Amino acid sequence: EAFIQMLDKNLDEAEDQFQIALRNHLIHIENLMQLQEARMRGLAEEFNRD
Amino acid sequence: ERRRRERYAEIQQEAIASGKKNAALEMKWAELKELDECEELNREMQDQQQTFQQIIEGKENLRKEFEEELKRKDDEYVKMLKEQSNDIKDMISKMRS
Amino acid sequence: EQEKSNLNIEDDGKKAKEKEDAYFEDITKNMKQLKTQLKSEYLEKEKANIQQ
Repeated sequence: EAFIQMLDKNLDEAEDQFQIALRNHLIHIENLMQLQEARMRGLAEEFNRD
Repeated sequence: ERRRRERYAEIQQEAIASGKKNAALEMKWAELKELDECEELNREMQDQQQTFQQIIEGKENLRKEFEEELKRKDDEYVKMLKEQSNDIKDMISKMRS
Repeated sequence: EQEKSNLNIEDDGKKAKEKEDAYFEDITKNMKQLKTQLKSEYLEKEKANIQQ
């Protein structure tokens, strides 16, 4: 019983770090989106100044 | 927490009740065993040993499937690392293009 | 993993460099061709004006 709980506590920890990895991945995609927005906004600004 | 640990508590309580009843029945043997017949007593004791191991066999099955689930969860985490790496690779390529 | 990812990132940078270089050189060629319509074409047009 303590192993199954550990099989779901070992699994609980594992799930926690998969959630951690997903949060990190979403953060990294968010930064990619932010800087791609920066690039597109710079392009638009330069084009409209021209 | 809404259905996983709740079912864990359900099965925990059910198994505790099953253990209580099985201990009560083992005391029932220890008491009603004025049936001192050694041969039948031994035959029934091996029979109930088989009972116990068959009961446990469900636990071995569940634990083996869940070992396949835990090692496979580590494999899924590695697969997720590869998937996220390819995801960012394609994202960067398309964004710069 | 690190070698491949670093090389891929730096190739991304270099291809971006090539693209940006071609873009800027095209714009510079347009500007200088148009300007050549202001110095050389200027003297040609002065010759046209005097002849006319």
